[PDB]
Amino acid sequence: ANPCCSNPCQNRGECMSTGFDQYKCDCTRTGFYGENCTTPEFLTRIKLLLKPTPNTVWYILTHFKGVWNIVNNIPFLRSLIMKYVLTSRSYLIDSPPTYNVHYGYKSWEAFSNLSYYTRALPPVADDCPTPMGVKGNKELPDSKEVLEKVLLRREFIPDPQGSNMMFAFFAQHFTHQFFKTDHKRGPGFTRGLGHGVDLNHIYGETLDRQHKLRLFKDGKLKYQVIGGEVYPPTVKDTQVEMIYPPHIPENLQFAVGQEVFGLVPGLMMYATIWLREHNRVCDILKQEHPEWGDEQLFQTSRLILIGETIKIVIEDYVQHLSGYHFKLKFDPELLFNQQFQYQNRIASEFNTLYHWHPLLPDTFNIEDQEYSFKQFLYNNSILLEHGLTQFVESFTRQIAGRVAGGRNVPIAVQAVAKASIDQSREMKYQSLNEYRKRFSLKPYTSFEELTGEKEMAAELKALYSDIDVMELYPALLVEKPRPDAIFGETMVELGAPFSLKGLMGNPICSPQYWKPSTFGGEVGFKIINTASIQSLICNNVKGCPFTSFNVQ
Amino acid sequence: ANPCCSNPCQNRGECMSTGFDQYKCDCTRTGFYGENCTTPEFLTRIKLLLKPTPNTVWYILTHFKGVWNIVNNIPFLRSLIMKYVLTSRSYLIDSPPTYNVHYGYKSWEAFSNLSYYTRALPPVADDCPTPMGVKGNKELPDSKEVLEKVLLRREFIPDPQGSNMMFAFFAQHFTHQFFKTDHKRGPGFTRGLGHGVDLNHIYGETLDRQHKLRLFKDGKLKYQVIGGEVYPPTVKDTQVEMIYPPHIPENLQFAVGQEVFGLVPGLMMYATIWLREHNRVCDILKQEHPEWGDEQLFQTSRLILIGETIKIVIEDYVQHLSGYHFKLKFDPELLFNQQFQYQNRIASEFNTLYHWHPLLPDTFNIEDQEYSFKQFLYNNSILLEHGLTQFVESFTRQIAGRVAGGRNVPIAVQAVAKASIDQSREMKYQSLNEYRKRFSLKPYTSFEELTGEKEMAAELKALYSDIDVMELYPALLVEKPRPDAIFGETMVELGAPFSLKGLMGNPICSPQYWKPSTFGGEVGFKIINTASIQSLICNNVKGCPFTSFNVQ
Ligand SMILES: *[C@@H]1O[C@H](CO)[C@@H](O[C@@H]2O[C@H](CO)[C@@H](O)[C@H](O)[C@H]2NC(C)=O)[C@H](O)[C@H]1NC(C)=O
Ligand SMILES: *[C@@H]1O[C@H](CO)[C@@H](O[C@@H]2O[C@H](CO)[C@@H](O)[C@H](O)[C@H]2NC(C)=O)[C@H](O)[C@H]1NC(C)=O
Ligand SMILES: Cc1ccc(Nc2c(F)cccc2Cl)c(CC(=O)O)c1
Ligand SMILES: Cc1ccc(Nc2c(F)cccc2Cl)c(CC(=O)O)c1
Ligand SMILES: *[C@@H]1O[C@H](CO)[C@@H](O)[C@H](O)[C@H]1NC(C)=O
Ligand SMILES: *[C@@H]1O[C@H](CO)[C@@H](O)[C@H](O)[C@H]1NC(C)=O
Ligand SMILES: *[C@@H]1O[C@H](CO)[C@@H](O)[C@H](O)[C@H]1NC(C)=O
Ligand SMILES: *[C@@H]1O[C@H](CO)[C@@H](O)[C@H](O)[C@H]1NC(C)=O
Repeated sequence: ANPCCSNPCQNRGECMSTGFDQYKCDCTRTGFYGENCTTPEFLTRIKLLLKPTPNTVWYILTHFKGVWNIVNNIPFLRSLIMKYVLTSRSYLIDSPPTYNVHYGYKSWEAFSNLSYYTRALPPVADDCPTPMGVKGNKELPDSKEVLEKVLLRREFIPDPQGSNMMFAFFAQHFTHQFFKTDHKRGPGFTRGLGHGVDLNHIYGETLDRQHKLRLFKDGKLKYQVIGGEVYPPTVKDTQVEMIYPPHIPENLQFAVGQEVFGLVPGLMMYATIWLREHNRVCDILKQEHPEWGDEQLFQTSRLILIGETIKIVIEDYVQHLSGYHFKLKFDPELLFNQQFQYQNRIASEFNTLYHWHPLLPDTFNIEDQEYSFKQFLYNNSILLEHGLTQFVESFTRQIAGRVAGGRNVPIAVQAVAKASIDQSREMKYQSLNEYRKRFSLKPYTSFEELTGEKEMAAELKALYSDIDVMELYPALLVEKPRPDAIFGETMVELGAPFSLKGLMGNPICSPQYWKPSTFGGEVGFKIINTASIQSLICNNVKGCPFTSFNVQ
Repeated sequence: ANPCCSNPCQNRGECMSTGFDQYKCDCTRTGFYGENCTTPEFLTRIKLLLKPTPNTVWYILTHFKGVWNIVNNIPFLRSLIMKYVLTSRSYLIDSPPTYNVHYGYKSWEAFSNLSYYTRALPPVADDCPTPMGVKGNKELPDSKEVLEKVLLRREFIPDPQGSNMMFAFFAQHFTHQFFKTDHKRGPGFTRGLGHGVDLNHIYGETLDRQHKLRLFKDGKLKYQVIGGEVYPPTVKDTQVEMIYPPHIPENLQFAVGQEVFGLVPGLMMYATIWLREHNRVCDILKQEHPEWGDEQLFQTSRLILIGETIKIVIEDYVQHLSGYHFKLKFDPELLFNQQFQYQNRIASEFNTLYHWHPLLPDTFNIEDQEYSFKQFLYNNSILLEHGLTQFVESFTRQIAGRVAGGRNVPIAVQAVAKASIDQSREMKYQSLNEYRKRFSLKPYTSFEELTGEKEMAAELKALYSDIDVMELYPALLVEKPRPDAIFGETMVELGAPFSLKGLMGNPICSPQYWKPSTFGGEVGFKIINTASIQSLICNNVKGCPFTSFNVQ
């Protein structure tokens, strides 16, 4: 019924109904005009020829390594390029946010209600004839069939980029502070009202939860010592609610910021490391400020660990998966002379892109042991058995699975991979090509172009019939990977804008926050600016084991 | 004890303790250096000579009326000047926000907790020897003595700018959507979690309250017809909670967005006007969009009334009290090529500046009646008796009191004016001169310089002894007024940055929102851009009575 169901407006134009069977496109500041905003203005036509393809920019950044060696050592030039990286990506994000799962039009409810994930593209109207709008059949192909044919893992396909389990669990740990779906309300809702990197997975979402976790001495968080090693406190000691099976002994019920981090020892490993990092920073700040109280020591340490997290994510984590030879740089000053909104709203699609199920291995290999999913889940006894040192060394060695390329989703999490499909449909997501156009990508003309091969493409064509009906999430996992890369084009070109906007949109990156006094002086400021995944492990894990996000 | 108690850092430098009796100033991006950030850099020294005094800029804007007549009709030039107005003011505001009543240092608690008013200046630390830091005596002068000597009204002093009661009640009505002190928590807390112009005083703060107020037909709000006139619904009919004395008849207990607007008929008058405006806009939008449902009609009308509100505040309301001959302009496009944060956090100080107690008259003169405070309070029967038309005509005629100049606080509200003083001390406000310096003003060197006279100045000197101890709030009401103006310099130079930042910081002023489709097309967009305090009254009040923010 809705005349906008066909998504007629192009180039980020906005569609509005002007009757029961008529519409109008708002071409304001899109650079285009005409009925569907497809006729480019003069300046627009120029940029279309100048601006390079994303597979060209990716090529430049991931090749000419000898040239980048020169550029990386020229601070002026390095800053110039990183500046362009930050600005060009964040331009794709609406800020302040617009739509959510319940509003395909702008409204104060959509803006003000922080319980929603926001949406980069509006939901398909409920009164639309087809799930994608007007194209396709009355119902999308069976999600179980999509899963089994092109998603489920036959043989384990390792990541050619060499991403290890330190990378895998970091991603899971890091993103679970702003991906906290409120399953009581629905998949389009979140419990992470900070909508960013606030480290609530360490300190707790609520003030009540934070105080139960705090020692209230020297700004530190509560902890316990087991075998001479520092571990998180227990549920019994702090009364913070955690998610554990009833058969789990209460001395193994560790209490941390995020309630689900008891799920896997890999998450509990990072929770422990970050816990130690907080208290380490407390000691350092106390050395500098003996006149400071517990409260200021805590708050300043939290701001410092936020800085470290963003530092590490940009210069280690993102640096790895991007495959760039350009040396990425966390420098908030790069945006001080730029137009930039220091705010963020977590997008539903960003959460969907981050469903990296194929990343998981078939077994979790710690030391000489090889644990199954059943043995690994909710089993912190494994962590106490081997220790953090053995955990880091083992996870540094074990490679992770390739995400793009198809058929690499471990069958142990098939219900989870199917939920992504189902829930994406439940949230009325628009098609793959709609999202590609939204982020300046050309639509795929065939399933073969999408997969880069023949077999899976044929399988998908039997299911979806039309390429313009192809869903976003399963397309990410079967997409033709970039040359020896872990991802396809869609994953990176869509995800980077959400990521960098979330990282740089943090208030500590703003000019009034980004100064030594915010972090207790130059000493605390230096902790942020010299942070790395290696130094994080070195300072907090016994023996200072070598670590990295790739296998050696 | 705290080495920062003397507020040693100048030019918005930040003070940090480096020991029990030592400090360090963070001079980052202040334009100054040295121990106290008092030594100007070269570029800074230039601007100091170039940049004009606020009492000179005010002079230019409020004089040379013949010249402004030419400028106002040159769209390029008018836009250029309004641009500078918006940018130069908003630069004084920290955005994202920093301090609150409980944090004199930056912290994630201070940033993330929206229940706090933010603070333009940090509170004086609790372990400071004197209430202002180090200067003055152990305790500030008795607030009752300050009140009775230089604040309380002897003879009614009318506003020379001709501000009427339409202005007074507009101010009270308008500001009570973001000044909603949570008295359960303390004076530094707020219930207005939107921290801006969201019109929650019309639509309710919570979703539960909004749905009780809505008709769920044609996007409209519930209403009742009394004597052929449209008035708000009752508490009994809608079950929304309002604040009323137990003796108030339930047919007179009107239910509106703000729970306190039953307090005075002046507020209920505006609540009724805006209620009618929402339903009027619903009719217009329904005419254009018969295919729209109740929800979209409601949401779009709300965004439109938000636009009208900002439009009226800038071009009628602010236009009046500013005294400018320059024609102010609400144009979000003026900031599209500028650096600006589309966000806002309501400052405690802005609330304190807005305690315009001297504005109130001695009686509320409606038609041929003259009501006392006792008769006027909680008496909506007055509103039904005379009607909206008579209210508008009467309030347009009745002049309001001068705010600056001293001794004009009506004794009927002395308990409220005393509370303003006491709560300011409770929230540990810094001195008047500290806040003047914060907003680029020179400190007052004497009480005579502050008041511009002799008698009140002597009174204050006996109470405060030192000018550097003089409090902010009572200083506003006794300050030497600008020539034939309602305010002194401090009130305007401090308030204008808070005001304009809140208005333009609204998400509908952002480039992604500021387009016709957001407001249902050009017809709705036109409503915002042609809104005025007169058109608001003309469209919604029978007879289209003349109205204005000044007496005729
Ligand atoms: C914002 O800060 C206020 C003040 O600290 C918090 O209110 C306190 O909440 C605790 C519960 O954890 C109560 O025991 C205190 O009595 C409250 N104090 C006051 C003054 O009300 C509030 O919880 C914080 N809000 C958020 C969202 O964290
Ligand atoms: C944000 O939106 C959600 C969804 O509309 C609101 O949750 C609803 O709240 C009402 C109460 O007013 C309940 O009757 C519904 O069952 C809730 N729905 C869901 C899906 O949870 C929520 O209240 C909104 N948040 C705010 C702060 O207004
Ligand atoms: C779904 C997704 C997409 C891209 C990235 N990172 C990334 C990338 F893979 C290439 C260039 C820049 C960035 Cl920020 C990430 C990881 C991250 O930035 O948090 C996730
Ligand atoms: C305490 C206070 C100070 C200044 C103003 N308005 C105002 C003014 F009085 C002069 C110049 C610009 C502006 Cl925005 C106002 C009114 C307002 O904008 O809400 C209140
Ligand atoms: C705009 O799009 C509609 C539907 O997508 C199409 O039928 C029409 O031809 C288009 N108009 C143009 C391209 O001018
Ligand atoms: C948990 O891990 C330990 C190894 O430390 C193993 O012995 C035990 O069987 C595991 N528990 C389950 C339920 O698999
Ligand atoms: C800085 O301020 C302190 C206290 O206000 C003062 O004692 C000191 O002399 C100042 N230092 C300067 C102005 O260099
Ligand atoms: C309320 O106003 C009416 C006039 O409409 C007046 O007669 C009455 O006395 C007032 N009520 C009180 C309690 O003063």
